[PDB]
Amino acid sequence: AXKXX
Amino acid sequence: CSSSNNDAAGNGAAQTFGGYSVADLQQRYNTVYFGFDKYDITGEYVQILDAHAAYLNATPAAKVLVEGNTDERGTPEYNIALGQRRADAVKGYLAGKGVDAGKLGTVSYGEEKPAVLGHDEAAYSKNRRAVLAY
Repeated sequence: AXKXX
Repeated sequence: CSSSNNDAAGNGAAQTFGGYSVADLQQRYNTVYFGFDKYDITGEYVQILDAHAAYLNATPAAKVLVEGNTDERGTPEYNIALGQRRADAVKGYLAGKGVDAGKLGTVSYGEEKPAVLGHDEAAYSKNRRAVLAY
């Protein structure tokens, strides 16, 4: 997904 | 030309590293603002890098401690990593200027100890920053 944010 | 401005005629020796003085570089200009998962610095905050560099180099035993702190969103491992790297960016910057690694320092408290409570572009933007700690 990654780092979100 | 240089020496275009005069304080009191005394001399230019006045403490002014790259534009500012220690008392300012340590309490006024020493914080950079990053963006969402951003790994780059902005020209607006570059001046500090060159100013701190002049002061850091001027002092042999002077070491700069870069403190990184991004949005809590995610996890220390995810943050600390993202930050520690950005920190590596600035640390290597001064390094390229001639500053010894032994005088450089980096860290990151991502989710560890958040700054601005909340999760909105306002609070989040205020959190995306690495404060040059001496």
